[PDB]
Amino acid sequence: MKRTFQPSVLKRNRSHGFRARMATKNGRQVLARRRAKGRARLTVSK
Amino acid sequence: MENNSRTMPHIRRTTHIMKFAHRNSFDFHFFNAR
Amino acid sequence: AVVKCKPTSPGRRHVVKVVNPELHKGKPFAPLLEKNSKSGGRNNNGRITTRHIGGGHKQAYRIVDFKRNKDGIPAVVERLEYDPNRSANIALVLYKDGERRYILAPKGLKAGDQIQSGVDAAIKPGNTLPMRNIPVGSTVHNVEMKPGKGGQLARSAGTYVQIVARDGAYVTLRLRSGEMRKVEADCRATLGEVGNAEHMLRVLGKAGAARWRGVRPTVRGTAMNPVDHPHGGGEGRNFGKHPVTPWGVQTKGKKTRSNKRTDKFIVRRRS
RNA sequence: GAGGACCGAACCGACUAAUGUUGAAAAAUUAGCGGAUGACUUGUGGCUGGGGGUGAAAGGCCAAUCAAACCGGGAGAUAG
RNA sequence: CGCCGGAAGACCAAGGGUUCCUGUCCAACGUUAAUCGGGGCAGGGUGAGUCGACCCCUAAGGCGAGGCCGAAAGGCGUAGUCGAUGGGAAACAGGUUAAUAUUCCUGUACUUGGUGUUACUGCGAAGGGGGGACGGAGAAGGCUAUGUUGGCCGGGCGACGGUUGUCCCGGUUUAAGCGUGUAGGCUGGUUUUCCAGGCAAAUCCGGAAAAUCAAGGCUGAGGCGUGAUGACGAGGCACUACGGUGCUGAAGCAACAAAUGCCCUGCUUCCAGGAAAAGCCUCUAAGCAUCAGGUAACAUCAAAUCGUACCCCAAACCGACACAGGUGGUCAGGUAGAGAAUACCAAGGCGCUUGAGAGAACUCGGGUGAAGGAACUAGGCAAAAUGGUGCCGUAACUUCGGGAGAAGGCACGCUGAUAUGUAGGUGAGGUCCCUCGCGGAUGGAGCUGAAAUCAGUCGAAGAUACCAGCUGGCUGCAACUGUUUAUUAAAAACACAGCACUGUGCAAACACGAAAGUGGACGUAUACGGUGUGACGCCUGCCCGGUGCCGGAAGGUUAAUUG
RNA sequence: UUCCUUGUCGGGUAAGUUCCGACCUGCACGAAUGGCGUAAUGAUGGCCAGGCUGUCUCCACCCGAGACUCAGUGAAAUUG
RNA sequence: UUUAAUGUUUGAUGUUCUAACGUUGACCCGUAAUCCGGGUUGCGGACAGUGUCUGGUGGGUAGUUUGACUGGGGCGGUCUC
RNA sequence: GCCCGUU
RNA sequence: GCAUCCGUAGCUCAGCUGGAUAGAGUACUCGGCUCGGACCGAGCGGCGGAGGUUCGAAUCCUCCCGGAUGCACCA
Ligand SMILES: NCCC[C@H](N)C(=O)O
Ligand SMILES: [K+]
Ligand SMILES: [K+]
Ligand SMILES: [K+]
Ligand SMILES: [K+]
Ligand SMILES: [K+]
Ligand SMILES: [K+]
Ligand SMILES: [K+]
Ligand SMILES: [K+]
Ligand SMILES: [K+]
Ligand SMILES: [K+]
Ligand SMILES: [K+]
Ligand SMILES: [K+]
Ligand SMILES: [K+]
Ligand SMILES: [K+]
Ligand SMILES: [K+]
Ligand SMILES: [K+]
Ligand SMILES: [K+]
Ligand SMILES: [K+]
Ligand SMILES: [K+]
Ligand SMILES: [K+]
Ligand SMILES: [K+]
Ligand SMILES: [K+]
Ligand SMILES: [K+]
Ligand SMILES: [K+]
Ligand SMILES: [K+]
Ligand SMILES: [K+]
Ligand SMILES: [K+]
Ligand SMILES: [K+]
Ligand SMILES: [K+]
Ligand SMILES: [K+]
Ligand SMILES: [K+]
Ligand SMILES: [K+]
Ligand SMILES: [Mg+2]
Ligand SMILES: [Mg+2]
Ligand SMILES: [Mg+2]
Ligand SMILES: [Mg+2]
Ligand SMILES: [Mg+2]
Ligand SMILES: [Mg+2]
Ligand SMILES: [Mg+2]
Ligand SMILES: [Mg+2]
Ligand SMILES: [Mg+2]
Ligand SMILES: [Mg+2]
Ligand SMILES: [Mg+2]
Ligand SMILES: [Mg+2]
Ligand SMILES: [Mg+2]
Ligand SMILES: [Mg+2]
Ligand SMILES: [Mg+2]
Ligand SMILES: [Mg+2]
Ligand SMILES: [Mg+2]
Ligand SMILES: [Mg+2]
Ligand SMILES: [Mg+2]
Ligand SMILES: [Mg+2]
Ligand SMILES: [Mg+2]
Ligand SMILES: [Mg+2]
Ligand SMILES: [Mg+2]
Ligand SMILES: [Mg+2]
Ligand SMILES: [Mg+2]
Ligand SMILES: [Mg+2]
Ligand SMILES: [Mg+2]
Ligand SMILES: [Mg+2]
Ligand SMILES: [Mg+2]
Ligand SMILES: [Mg+2]
Ligand SMILES: [Mg+2]
Ligand SMILES: [Mg+2]
Ligand SMILES: [Mg+2]
Ligand SMILES: [Mg+2]
Ligand SMILES: [Mg+2]
Ligand SMILES: [Mg+2]
Ligand SMILES: [Mg+2]
Ligand SMILES: [Mg+2]
Ligand SMILES: [Mg+2]
Ligand SMILES: [Mg+2]
Ligand SMILES: [Mg+2]
Ligand SMILES: [Mg+2]
Ligand SMILES: [Mg+2]
Ligand SMILES: [Mg+2]
Ligand SMILES: [Mg+2]
Ligand SMILES: [Mg+2]
Ligand SMILES: [Mg+2]
Ligand SMILES: [Mg+2]
Ligand SMILES: [Mg+2]
Ligand SMILES: [Mg+2]
Ligand SMILES: [Mg+2]
Ligand SMILES: [Mg+2]
Ligand SMILES: [Mg+2]
Ligand SMILES: [Mg+2]
Ligand SMILES: [Mg+2]
Ligand SMILES: [Mg+2]
Ligand SMILES: [Mg+2]
Ligand SMILES: [Mg+2]
Ligand SMILES: [Mg+2]
Ligand SMILES: [Mg+2]
Ligand SMILES: [Mg+2]
Ligand SMILES: [Mg+2]
Ligand SMILES: [Mg+2]
Ligand SMILES: [Mg+2]
Ligand SMILES: [Mg+2]
Ligand SMILES: [Mg+2]
Ligand SMILES: [Mg+2]
Ligand SMILES: [Mg+2]
Ligand SMILES: [Mg+2]
Ligand SMILES: [Mg+2]
Ligand SMILES: [Mg+2]
Ligand SMILES: [Mg+2]
Ligand SMILES: [Mg+2]
Ligand SMILES: [Mg+2]
Ligand SMILES: [Mg+2]
Ligand SMILES: [Mg+2]
Ligand SMILES: [Mg+2]
Ligand SMILES: [Mg+2]
Ligand SMILES: [Mg+2]
Ligand SMILES: [Mg+2]
Ligand SMILES: [Mg+2]
Ligand SMILES: [Mg+2]
Ligand SMILES: [Mg+2]
Ligand SMILES: [Mg+2]
Ligand SMILES: [Mg+2]
Ligand SMILES: [Mg+2]
Ligand SMILES: [Mg+2]
Repeated sequence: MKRTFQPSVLKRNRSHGFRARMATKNGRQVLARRRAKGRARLTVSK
Repeated sequence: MENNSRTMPHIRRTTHIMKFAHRNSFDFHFFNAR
Repeated sequence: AVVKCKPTSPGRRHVVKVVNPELHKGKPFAPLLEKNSKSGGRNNNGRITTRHIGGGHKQAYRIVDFKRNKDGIPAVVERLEYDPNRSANIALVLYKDGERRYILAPKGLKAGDQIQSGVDAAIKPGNTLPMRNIPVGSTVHNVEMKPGKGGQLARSAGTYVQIVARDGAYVTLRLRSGEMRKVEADCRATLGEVGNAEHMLRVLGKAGAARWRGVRPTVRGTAMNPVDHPHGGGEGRNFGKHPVTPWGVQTKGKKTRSNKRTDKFIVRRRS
């Protein structure tokens, strides 16, 4: 049957992409936490 | 949720398997000690 | 003309429709139209702030002249049109200089009739003039409350306002609800009643007719759980409570007017 | 040539029975069944955020989780 | 040999990302073996002015200089600026690779800009106006895609009786563009004068007046001509690594039937009254005036960048799997049929990645059954049965619509005749007229073709398969169509049209918001909110002591404050 | 909605705790948290009849897919 | 106890006024702008509205409580002398 | 003001 | 089965004056008005049983009987 993950690249980048994270202060603290942990992928981008 | 299982990483909610009252074949007439 | 449908189906058995053949079968006047998109009852926070709103037919807004301040110039009535935005019908008028405007259509007004606003206009239905030059006892509609602001009272189909007294800089109006109210005498009004007075004689007949107007279904509070409404709960049909709103305020009797700056304009409240 | 009209495929749904129940499947299959121009159905995008939303109201649904989601923290809460 | 064929065929979007093609390998992966593979390794493969993105323009909505508001963080919003699922210039046919093609090649086209020359000329916007520009349902006419038959052309003379014919098989294809302007649709045309309107102006739009003409203009499928002395072409001939390659090539017409596609963003009708902005056309202001600019012809130049392989109802996407699940759009052949149902087929694609035997109980999915026919069981659960078209016929009750397909019954194949194929549909030639052409009248060849009657005939059975209502009687509840516990409950529950009470005079009540503000509503008491009841018919009685709400103000009691 | 209760009487059956009609002794109906009716409608609750049948008396045989044997691959719950 | 007179002075109610304050009335400008601000004017007007303090109401929302004994709990009874 | 009945 | 409240004149109901004294309406009886009602005037008529406290009980105890009300739940 129909499952929960239905992929769409435009809706992916608009919801959790890099400019979406940089637009609010709470999204910028997500990127600071992921840089502090040292992650190889910061956002869900291309 | 069971979020770090190494034996079964594909599944997080598993009590539909072994808990008898959560299986799809559970009937409430099994609970007749009432 | 009030038409009863024949019961060829259970959704048609009770339908009563109002049919006016004098309306304009055709497209509306395009330079007086504007886009009017729907809300769903939601404000700029995105929350529902008025319930039971949603869906319905797409509608274009018609710019209706509520001010009637193009004075001294006469206007002929071209045709009567349908307006989906109000219960009243509207009329397209043509002024002598070539200007076209929508006005509210008053009772007994046909195509070819001659209207004129202004302080020197005549006392006949359709004309707009300040209430200091309307005789006491006349039947008016589209009444201003502030001078120059535009008509705000008695706009709905079949409604009117009686001028009961003029003493001073004020006139006393008998409103449609039965309220006596003081409005100042330099405010404008239009002579006559509003047309389409059998608008209240129609019967929708079925549930889908109310959904065509953008009215969503009402759930009774006594049909809910106590977490949802004060009336909720019960093992069977139980009420036991004093009737309240979804936010706990007593309905069925309790007055909610709280406005201390307009109380000096209200002579008598409705009863 | 009207209709929340009629019969009936696509399409939407889920009333009955059998199978399956370490399944082919964490809810299906087979045979029948209901709606099928409408209060219908569907694609793409958008809005509403947790004592909050949304609800033709079943405590239903809010990412296989809901009489208060999930993640991190107070936190080694407390446990006659 | 079997299966699908409104897909299990073909082409895409979304999503995936090399799974595509060629060579090579078989450890692991593949529910078995594997020489094979969507597996390992290596190499190759995606070619655009016209397709799409980007781009210009906006919807919902987002962000938002100043601004308004908020302990801080921030919230809302103006001017703006983003945002497609919508609007906006232009290409077709044929050929070719192992793998790309409307992109390469061949043939024939089209669009928008820049620059230059010549000829002529009031050009100019952040402004005005037009246009773009829009619903549901229904009906009819004209067409095409496509199909069938005939004619034509090429081939055949049959493994077993017959088959030189009223015989059999195959082919009979051709685009954009350019030219013509038809079926159909809409609308009167032209000139002059004037004006409280279109934020100023206007020769444009709107309004008024007068004269004159009986016609004009706009839109538009298809057809026809050209494109095309070409291309393609059944086959034949010549080589070959037997995969394929090279050359030549006949006919290439007519009739009938016919769409859910086109004319049609039309027409008719209804109420629930049906986006926006730019490109486009036009008007003028500031302004410039032998300038600049505008219009036409000709020449020349430019049209960048990114995507393009492959899968896409699936073994490549979402489901942990090569998982009986889920997934939007486009194309729509034949015979029978009302049909996109169903049965059998075409083009095309497949036999679902363990097999071989045996023929016990029992389980699953089916077939048939003596006599009886619900005796079974909580309960006719499940099965069995009914089933089509035409005609005859049809009760109580009723809100006069219904009930009703009530119930029940009769006919049904094939052959011949009526009639060498009828009624109807289509309509060539010939003739006549003019408006001389895509015209009208007459005319009927040819093609297509029901339904009925009479007579005969075969079978147990003619709606023969697939497909395809069981019917009737009494009663509870809910008026009805709808909605709901995704995964044990579809209902008598919820909703509903209708009814009533109550609040609400507009800066409305009320709701979301420390606020600003927003919804209610660009609505105004025939309106909006809340509550209860629930179509319709007949009705809805008595009680205000209690609790609540509304009204009252005399008296009693009574806060901060004052002292 | 009625505990006593399978109340009593009538109908239907050879036989009816259910059904239909009536009576009133309403444990404990009742008028818009509506009363009583009601044509049409319902995958709604109850009851009866005709047709039909492996539902049953009471099972028998047959066609396929497993079960069984051979070859290859090769699990699970549980367990002092 | 009871009143009037002169001199001096608050509270109440009422009536006008405008100048604080309101304006989701009109017009002009910033300005290519239904925001906002400034200006002119009209209507309200010391009212309304807001801050501090204060009485009432307040399951709208929150934090909690709701005993033990007991031939099982509940119900009943009991709890000290 | 009220003032029933009579096998 | 448990709990709570009631038994008073022929009938329906007061009286707990905290223990020292029983009443009302209606019925019935007698007399009058007119034949009978209605009406008027007078009268008559007794603490559910059985023990106990008490100087003394309808009243307070204990048991019994009768009549009502509520409860008898989770399995
Ligand atoms: N939202 C879906 C997450 C699926 C995950 N593997 C699970 O078993 O929950
Ligand atoms: K409702
Ligand atoms: K309930
Ligand atoms: K129809
Ligand atoms: K939609
Ligand atoms: K929460
Ligand atoms: K989740
Ligand atoms: K191998
Ligand atoms: K496998
Ligand atoms: K698009
Ligand atoms: K322009
Ligand atoms: K326009
Ligand atoms: K004009
Ligand atoms: K390609
Ligand atoms: K065997
Ligand atoms: K049928
Ligand atoms: K009813
Ligand atoms: K249902
Ligand atoms: K429900
Ligand atoms: K109302
Ligand atoms: K609005
Ligand atoms: K009362
Ligand atoms: K009261
Ligand atoms: K009262
Ligand atoms: K009852
Ligand atoms: K009998
Ligand atoms: K009987
Ligand atoms: K049903
Ligand atoms: K029924
Ligand atoms: K002012
Ligand atoms: K105040
Ligand atoms: K004990
Ligand atoms: K015990
Ligand atoms: Mg509402
Ligand atoms: Mg309602
Ligand atoms: Mg409920
Ligand atoms: Mg509550
Ligand atoms: Mg109840
Ligand atoms: Mg229908
Ligand atoms: Mg559903
Ligand atoms: Mg089902
Ligand atoms: Mg099915
Ligand atoms: Mg049906
Ligand atoms: Mg149907
Ligand atoms: Mg169906
Ligand atoms: Mg609809
Ligand atoms: Mg979507
Ligand atoms: Mg519940
Ligand atoms: Mg999850
Ligand atoms: Mg869930
Ligand atoms: Mg909680
Ligand atoms: Mg701590
Ligand atoms: Mg711990
Ligand atoms: Mg087949
Ligand atoms: Mg690879
Ligand atoms: Mg390959
Ligand atoms: Mg292997
Ligand atoms: Mg392959
Ligand atoms: Mg490979
Ligand atoms: Mg590889
Ligand atoms: Mg483009
Ligand atoms: Mg903003
Ligand atoms: Mg701070
Ligand atoms: Mg833009
Ligand atoms: Mg390819
Ligand atoms: Mg324009
Ligand atoms: Mg064509
Ligand atoms: Mg030849
Ligand atoms: Mg020949
Ligand atoms: Mg032979
Ligand atoms: Mg614009
Ligand atoms: Mg996949
Ligand atoms: Mg998968
Ligand atoms: Mg996974
Ligand atoms: Mg997953
Ligand atoms: Mg497989
Ligand atoms: Mg699959
Ligand atoms: Mg689908
Ligand atoms: Mg089919
Ligand atoms: Mg084939
Ligand atoms: Mg067998
Ligand atoms: Mg038999
Ligand atoms: Mg036989
Ligand atoms: Mg037999
Ligand atoms: Mg039986
Ligand atoms: Mg039996
Ligand atoms: Mg059945
Ligand atoms: Mg009958
Ligand atoms: Mg009839
Ligand atoms: Mg009839
Ligand atoms: Mg019939
Ligand atoms: Mg015959
Ligand atoms: Mg019953
Ligand atoms: Mg219903
Ligand atoms: Mg239904
Ligand atoms: Mg459930
Ligand atoms: Mg369920
Ligand atoms: Mg569930
Ligand atoms: Mg079920
Ligand atoms: Mg169900
Ligand atoms: Mg309301
Ligand atoms: Mg109800
Ligand atoms: Mg009061
Ligand atoms: Mg009986
Ligand atoms: Mg009965
Ligand atoms: Mg009731
Ligand atoms: Mg009741
Ligand atoms: Mg009542
Ligand atoms: Mg009531
Ligand atoms: Mg009834
Ligand atoms: Mg075996
Ligand atoms: Mg083996
Ligand atoms: Mg004042
Ligand atoms: Mg609480
Ligand atoms: Mg605590
Ligand atoms: Mg205890
Ligand atoms: Mg006990
Ligand atoms: Mg008598
Ligand atoms: Mg006598
Ligand atoms: Mg005694």
